[PDB]
Amino acid sequence: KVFGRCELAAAMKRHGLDNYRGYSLGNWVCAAKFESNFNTQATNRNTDGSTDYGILQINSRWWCNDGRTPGSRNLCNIPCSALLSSDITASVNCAKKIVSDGNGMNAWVAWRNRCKGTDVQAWIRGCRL
Ligand SMILES: [Br-]
Ligand SMILES: [Br-]
Ligand SMILES: [Br-]
Ligand SMILES: [Br-]
Ligand SMILES: [Br-]
Ligand SMILES: [Br-]
Ligand code: NA
Repeated sequence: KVFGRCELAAAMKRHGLDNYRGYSLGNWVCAAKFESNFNTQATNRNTDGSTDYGILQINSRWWCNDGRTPGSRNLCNIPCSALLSSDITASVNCAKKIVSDGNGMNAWVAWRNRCKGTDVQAWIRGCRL
């Protein structure tokens, strides 16, 4: 599914991400935007062999099992394919583990480089929430 911007904000808020670990909803929408362009089926291979999955581009080195990343963990305890569902529940639950792990939203290099410190509320402006 490719979400629209306010549809995704609403989905994110419904699943408890708005102010999760202190991160206001516009930060989660901005991170989505640049990690996957709001498409639940996004995938990208990293140089190391791992792969990043879904709207928040969650990586198989630590978080999900995709059967082909040697040495990796699956600390979300889910198949990476779960992360590509039109229903974002598995992406969100795994993102709340990731942002709790120590470095907050810096675990998402696109949110540090493209969202951190910017007027992230522009990503939810206008939306009914
Ligand atoms: Br947009
Ligand atoms: Br594996
Ligand atoms: Br699995
Ligand atoms: Br959903
Ligand atoms: Br933090
Ligand atoms: Br915001
Ligand atoms: Na893994």
